[PDB]
Amino acid sequence: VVGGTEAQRNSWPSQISLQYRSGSSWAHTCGGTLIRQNWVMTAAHCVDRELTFRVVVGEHNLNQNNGTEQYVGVQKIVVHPYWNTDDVAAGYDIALLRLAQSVTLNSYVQLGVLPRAGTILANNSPCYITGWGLTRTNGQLAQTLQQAYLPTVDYAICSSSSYWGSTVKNSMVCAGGDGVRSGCQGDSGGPLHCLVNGQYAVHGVTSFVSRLGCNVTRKPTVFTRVSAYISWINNVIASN
Ligand SMILES: [Ca+2]
Repeated sequence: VVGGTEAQRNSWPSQISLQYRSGSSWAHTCGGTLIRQNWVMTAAHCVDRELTFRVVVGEHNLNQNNGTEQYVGVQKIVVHPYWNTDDVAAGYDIALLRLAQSVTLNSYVQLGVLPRAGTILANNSPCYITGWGLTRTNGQLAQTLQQAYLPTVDYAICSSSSYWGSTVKNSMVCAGGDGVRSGCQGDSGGPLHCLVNGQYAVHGVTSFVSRLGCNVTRKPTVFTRVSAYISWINNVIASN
């Protein structure tokens, strides 16, 4: 997250870190949202590589013992069947991970609340992106979980020519674009939390930014629109 502030430890308890085994250690690669005690919602593109993955819940600082973490292997990966790795702009950047064990809920570990199916946010709705991704374009991952206030940019504006044009689909949510604050590599798969009727819900799964850089004016961060996938999500969890 570029232009973020450090999140309080208990603000976003559905945020997870998706990590892959790298030698004798584990490397953060993406965010995710805990949606059942044994299912995480993330981005399809985060799990294209043939890696060994684990999820960490109750995580705050990737580089130090927080006293709150639970580490769990990934037992099954269900990518949206329409996803195509060579075409992020087509959409469908969403995947569910069934965890090998059910995690224990507490102040640091809670299920993310999802929007009702089809819900579209009005332009300029208040949302926060969270994650441990790069804190600058071509920078380094965050140690501590970061948040950045990224108001939505509606489909009409976002798909206009000076924004993302044809690249953005109505199955996506755009947010930010101010040239200062944005997601960045390593935030993919994580939540966009938006305040609606007094309650935060996870409206986006972080998907992409500009090839030109993370924080680029009129290139808001782009997210898979969670509310486009409620039936798909329910179908997967019920069949698995
Ligand atoms: Ca930690």
